[PDB]
Amino acid sequence: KETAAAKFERQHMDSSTSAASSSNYCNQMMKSRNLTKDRCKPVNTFVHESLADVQAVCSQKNVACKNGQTNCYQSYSTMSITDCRETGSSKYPNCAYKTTQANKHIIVACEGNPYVPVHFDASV
Ligand SMILES: [Cl-]
Ligand SMILES: [Cl-]
Ligand SMILES: [Ir+4]
Ligand SMILES: [Ir+4]
Ligand SMILES: [Ir+4]
Ligand SMILES: [Ir+4]
Ligand SMILES: [Ir+4]
Ligand SMILES: [O]
Repeated sequence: KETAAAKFERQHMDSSTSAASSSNYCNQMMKSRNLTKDRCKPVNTFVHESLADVQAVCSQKNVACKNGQTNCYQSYSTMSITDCRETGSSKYPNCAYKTTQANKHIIVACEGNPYVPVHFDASV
């Protein structure tokens, strides 16, 4: 089975490029990272920072997760990200996305030993 931590890297980590280079990006990346398999996943975010920078967030600002748990962490600095958001006309299996680059703080849920990101909660 895929670990939660590896799933986070697959769904949210793209260190290779520093900033989007779009409008292709979300369409190819959602596809290539297996996020258009079961459904068109409506929203997803990719983080354009080193794995180490993102992992470090687990020891930064402790905040409440959206689901009411306490194991979420907000990055002290903003990070280069890309929000992928399905279009109104997107129909499975041909999943269509709008690519939006931004620099924002990320919020991630962390667990396990080692204590690493396992879910992307939000950006702010
Ligand atoms: Cl496996
Ligand atoms: Cl800010
Ligand atoms: Ir396995
Ligand atoms: Ir890619
Ligand atoms: Ir800020
Ligand atoms: Ir996710
Ligand atoms: Ir979880
Ligand atoms: O910030």
